Amino acid sequence: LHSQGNLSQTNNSKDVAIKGQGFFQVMLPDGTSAYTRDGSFQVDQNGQLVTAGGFQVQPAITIPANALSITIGRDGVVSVTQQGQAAPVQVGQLNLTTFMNDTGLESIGENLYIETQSSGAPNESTPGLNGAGLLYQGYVETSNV
Repeated sequence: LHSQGNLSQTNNSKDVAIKGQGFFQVMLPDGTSAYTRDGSFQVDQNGQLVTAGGFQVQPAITIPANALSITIGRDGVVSVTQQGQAAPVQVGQLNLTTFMNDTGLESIGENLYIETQSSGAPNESTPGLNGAGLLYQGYVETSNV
């Protein structure tokens, strides 16, 4: 496995902590894939869900421009609320990617990591299944691991 950090509650909807194994998958500015535990989410200039570093989550998730709030469930379901509408509208699925050897991941800076020969191939799964951890919106993973 890898070293889990302690989950502190911030109540910020942008913060999504991972409880257990897995990394968020993002697309680097050059088109390649990277991975991170930094669940600090955002909406880029075209409604795409991105991380704190500004990197688009992979696969792409589009947030409607009229979305009032974004909810990310423990299973990774991404939904939004819209004015006067009672039911939440699901807009995407946030996946968690696991590796055989997290130590083998290469740091590329900004809390991002990429797949290496030592890390093994990525295993993309739903949060909660196949060893992948769970997502806790409003929580941060503290670096005091």
